Amino acid sequence: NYGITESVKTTRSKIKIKDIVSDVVEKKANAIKYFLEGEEFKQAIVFGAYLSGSYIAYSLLKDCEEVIIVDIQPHLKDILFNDGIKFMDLNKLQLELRNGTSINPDLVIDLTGIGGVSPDLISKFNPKVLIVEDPKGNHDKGISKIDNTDKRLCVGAKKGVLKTYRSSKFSKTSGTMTLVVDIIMDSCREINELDSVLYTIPNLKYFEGTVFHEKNVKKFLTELNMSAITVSSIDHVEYELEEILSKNISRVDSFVKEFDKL
Amino acid sequence: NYGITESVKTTRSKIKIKDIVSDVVEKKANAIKYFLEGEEFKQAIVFGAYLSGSYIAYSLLKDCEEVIIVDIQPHLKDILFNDGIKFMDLNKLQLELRNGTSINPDLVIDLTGIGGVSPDLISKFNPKVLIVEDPKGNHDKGISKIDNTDKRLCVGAKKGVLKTYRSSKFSKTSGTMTLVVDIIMDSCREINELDSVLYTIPNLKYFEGTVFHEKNVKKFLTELNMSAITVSSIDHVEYELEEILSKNISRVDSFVKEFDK
Amino acid sequence: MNYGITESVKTTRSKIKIKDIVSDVVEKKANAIKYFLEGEEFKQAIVFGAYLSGSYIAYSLLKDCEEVIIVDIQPHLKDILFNDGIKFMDLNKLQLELRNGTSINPDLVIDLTGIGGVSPDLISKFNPKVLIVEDPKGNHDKGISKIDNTDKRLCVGAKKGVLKTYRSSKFSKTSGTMTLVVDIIMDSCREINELDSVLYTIPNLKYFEGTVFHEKNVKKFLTELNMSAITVSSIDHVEYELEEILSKNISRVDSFVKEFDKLA
Amino acid sequence: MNYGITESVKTTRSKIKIKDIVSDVVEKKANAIKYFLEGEEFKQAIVFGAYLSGSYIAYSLLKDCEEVIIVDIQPHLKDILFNDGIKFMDLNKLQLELRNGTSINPDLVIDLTGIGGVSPDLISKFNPKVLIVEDPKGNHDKGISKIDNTDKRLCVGAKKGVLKTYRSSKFSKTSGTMTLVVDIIMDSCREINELDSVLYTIPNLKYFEGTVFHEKNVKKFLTELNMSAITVSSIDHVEYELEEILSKNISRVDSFVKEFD
Ligand SMILES: Nc1ncnc2c1ncn2[C@@H]1O[C@H](CSCC[C@H](N)C(=O)O)[C@@H](O)[C@H]1O
Ligand SMILES: Nc1ncnc2c1ncn2[C@@H]1O[C@H](CSCC[C@H](N)C(=O)O)[C@@H](O)[C@H]1O
Ligand SMILES: Nc1ncnc2c1ncn2[C@@H]1O[C@H](CSCC[C@H](N)C(=O)O)[C@@H](O)[C@H]1O
Ligand SMILES: Nc1ncnc2c1ncn2[C@@H]1O[C@H](CSCC[C@H](N)C(=O)O)[C@@H](O)[C@H]1O
Ligand SMILES: Cc1c(O)cc(O)nc1CC(=O)O
Ligand SMILES: Cc1c(O)cc(O)nc1CC(=O)O
Ligand SMILES: O=C(O)C/C=N/C(=O)/C=C/O
Ligand SMILES: [Li+]
Ligand SMILES: [Li+]
Repeated sequence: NYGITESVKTTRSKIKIKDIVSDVVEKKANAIKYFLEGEEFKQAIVFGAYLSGSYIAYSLLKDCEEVIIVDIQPHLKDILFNDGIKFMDLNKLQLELRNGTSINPDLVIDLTGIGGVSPDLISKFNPKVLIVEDPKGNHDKGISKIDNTDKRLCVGAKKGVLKTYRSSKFSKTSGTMTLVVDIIMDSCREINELDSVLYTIPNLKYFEGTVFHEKNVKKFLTELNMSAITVSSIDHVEYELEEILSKNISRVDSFVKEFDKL
Repeated sequence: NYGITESVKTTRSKIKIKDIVSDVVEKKANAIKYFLEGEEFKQAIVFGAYLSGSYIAYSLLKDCEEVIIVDIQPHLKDILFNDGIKFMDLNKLQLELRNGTSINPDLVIDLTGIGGVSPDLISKFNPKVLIVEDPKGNHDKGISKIDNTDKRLCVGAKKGVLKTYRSSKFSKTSGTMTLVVDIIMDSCREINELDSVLYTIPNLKYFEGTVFHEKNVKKFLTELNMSAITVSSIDHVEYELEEILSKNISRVDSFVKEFDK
Repeated sequence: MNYGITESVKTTRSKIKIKDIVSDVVEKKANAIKYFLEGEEFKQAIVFGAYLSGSYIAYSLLKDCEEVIIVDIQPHLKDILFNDGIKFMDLNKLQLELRNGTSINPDLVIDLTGIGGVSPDLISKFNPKVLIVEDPKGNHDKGISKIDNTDKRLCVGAKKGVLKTYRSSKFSKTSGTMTLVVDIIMDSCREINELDSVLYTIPNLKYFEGTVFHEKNVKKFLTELNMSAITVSSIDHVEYELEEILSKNISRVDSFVKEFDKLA
Repeated sequence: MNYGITESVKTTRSKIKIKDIVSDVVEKKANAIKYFLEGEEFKQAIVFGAYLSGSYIAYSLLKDCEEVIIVDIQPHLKDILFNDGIKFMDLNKLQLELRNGTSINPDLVIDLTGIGGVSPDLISKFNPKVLIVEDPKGNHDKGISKIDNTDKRLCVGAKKGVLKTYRSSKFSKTSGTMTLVVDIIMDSCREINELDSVLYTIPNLKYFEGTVFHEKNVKKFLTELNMSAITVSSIDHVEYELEEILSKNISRVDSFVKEFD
């Protein structure tokens, strides 16, 4: 707990990266839960296992008789933590749609965001409820150009767009990873201004690469166990360290906006 | 070079953490070089091997017949990269001073900063030149309270204080590590505002722990070989990434202020 | 460009004036509406909300709209119109002309009033070809989101659009012209202050809104806008970077009308 | 508070006025000098630089100094003295009295003129017990460092001190009262804007310095300082947080005299 000498303290935050991830994904799951108003479903299909998809699918098990996660990456089966959730890779779903009858969801949720599922694939369903996650955060022309959320809202008797922002703060996307990074970065900025702090370390890395380039979910989850922030200071900063992090986590606001249509 | 899909790019900065470290330590070494005005010395003693001390000691070999690094941590002998530099731990030095004649430096440089060498030990020398690195950066009451740089300027015919700041930007200390962290953090914030960037990763960790808690200099040097920043974006940002990092490195200004009398 | 307290320090006032930033923002909003309207011609356009972009937006409609009427709840805002080609009606005069007469039947309705503005009830009294409602929400804020009712105002019109205005890469709480101008200037000041040799950086800001709505003096308000956005104290020349930073922040404003789909 | 454009939006003017922030800052500088002087009494104090902290600092010296004189190169700055117990001299009148008369022989000299101010040559004409020079440098800026000559002004006096003023954890380019007031208000505005329900946040700023030095109108300047520092447009009440944020940023100002050995 000392640094280079006993004159300096090293403090690692109690809040871990996985704790921030958990808070964000829980907010998204609760936003969906609120939108669905306790409606029960026979078959839910959720596109996009990483990063919030896993927990969102878990949260649907109560009111959905069957919950299926679909991901173009077969190795993301490893990111599911409950066995009640069925996993299908995109080729398996598309095959089952073409030469089968078992796929006819009354709830469809697209969490894939930028460069994700095609409106054509969504158009193959006729659910009671369709939710599309809007990957756009605050304004960025380049991201707006590549977004096609509105084109994906092409089926369903009830339609919603899942939005996630940080109150009073700028983030480029609504993605769980983006929000976690931005929470940590903003927290570091304020922590560094605490009296006696020498420097403030965000324990960040390109976690996305661990999942999608190394294709190592186990390692990714281990990486999330790290303290979010490590601080070097002369005086104790334990309590303010957690207070600043928790405050920035609390700014995340997730909600489904109903999209009107007949 | 793609991310989750081919619609998103992943870009790793060409500038590595060690490159930023190198730039900062070079500025400190050059600040000392300028202050010394080409004066030649028989024996230089540098306190504090980590983080700039190693290169600073190297830079003194030209004009100093003997250059000795002293560190309270014996394992920091591993952070010296030239064989021309002699290493002594604090115990070995303090003993050679009491019952020896081999230690009589005409150049003394204290790079230890916060919680470092005592003024009592500095007072045991009588060099031509004394340089003390001021660990204080911009204003912080807690850091000012523990600093005793001025009390260490107690010997030497010529006295100087090595200061390092970032032009127009706030940093809590002049330490190489602090400056590298702050360069990367400020660069990340500006990079994130580039059009089409989704998020911006500073490839940071508690490197100091690797050196002083794990006592693994080799691992530490390996950790520095990492790209400073990794970006997720829709469009190419390769050149802007380097421009922003380079600009923030260039804000570092290191200089020795002469302490009169 | 002059000296400060002594000739060792320079005082630089920006060439860009507050009114120039206002102009650029209101022009972007007007052009967003223009693009949405796709050259359609209209017999009668009614624009709710004269301040701050309404005056110019209404003027920009004159080309394709035979008659353009600005409606504002504040009668003194008649003073904020550019010329006589736009008709001004206070809210009371409109609501009376709606009840007694046939002269009010717009085929284009634009609501620019934003927070606490026109009621969905009043909008529902029209049956235009096109309805545009300005969304006052900027980036995320719970308190502003809670008081906004933009979606409830989109209750008439064969074609419906929502006018949105944000700053690329930067946070603003609303899309209001005033908010955006303030934030442009504030973000510019923070970057200008970091220029080498700057001592301090003054945003030439005040509560301009009060001049319009509390003092009720539009002429004074327009005079207040005819002032350099920023004044800088520095050792060295900063005139060029000063304008470049302001111009860059102005260019981040992005205004567009998002079509609100309604098949029925 | 009052309503804004409609009764759905509120307008809040801060209770803290610009003049209150000025007062707090100049008081901190005066107390820094007070602490440095350790209750020593003086026969004649000369303070160079009436604007902006000089007026109050001179007032604060009346207690322990039999005579207090403010010297300014601008004769109209006699108007910024609020106490008649303080004597005013323009620079010409002083230099003439130094060359011919004998009435000028201060035992306390304080130079508050900072950038482009009094010359070391003029300071060298005195032989006080105590010399204090205000260091105008704030945090690091190369252009400002290059024009500063504070150290060259510390050329007389049995006891020498440098008056420094910084903001804890925050960046300011100078120690000037005006710079600090501006930066306090600007940093407060940034944080206030992030309060829930705030639409926009107005710093009630203008180029006050011009009112004093270009319009040469101290009366108007003092009236200009009698405005709320910040005006906020918001949906919900923010009055409590508005004052707390301003007060917090004021409290970051730290002024102290460093003894020059
Ligand atoms: N066409 C497609 N069909 C199914 N899954 C897809 C897809 N394209 C991408 N995906 C998956 O969807 C995810 C995209 S990343 C989604 C991140 C999410 N918005 C969050 O906040 O966490 C990845 O798991 C990716 O493998
Ligand atoms: N009393 C002492 N004698 C010698 N070395 C000491 C010491 N106290 C601390 N040290 C060493 O001095 C260094 C302190 S860290 C110095 C950081 C430096 N300012 C920079 O910018 O890189 C460490 O290597 C530590 O082990
Ligand atoms: N019910 C109503 N009818 C007509 N005008 C109204 C109104 N309520 C408010 N207004 C007017 O609408 C304007 C609100 S301020 C609108 C700001 C605008 N969004 C911009 O970006 O500039 C004011 O001129 C106000 O007087
Ligand atoms: N050579 C000189 N002799 C006397 N006064 C001078 C001078 N040069 C400048 N001045 C005066 O000194 C002041 C410089 S401004 C000083 C600001 C001060 N540091 C603060 O914190 O408020 C002005 O009043 C100016 O008129
Ligand atoms: C939001 C998002 C996305 O929809 C697609 C992608 O490749 N990356 C991100 C960023 C993130 O995951 O945070
Ligand atoms: C500090 C200072 C100064 O010494 C000289 C000058 O012209 N301007 C300033 C800035 C200020 O007054 O804040
Ligand atoms: O005008 C602004 O920028 C802020 C908003 N003020 C309001 O009262 C209503 C806006 O729609
Ligand atoms: Li020598
Ligand atoms: Li952008």
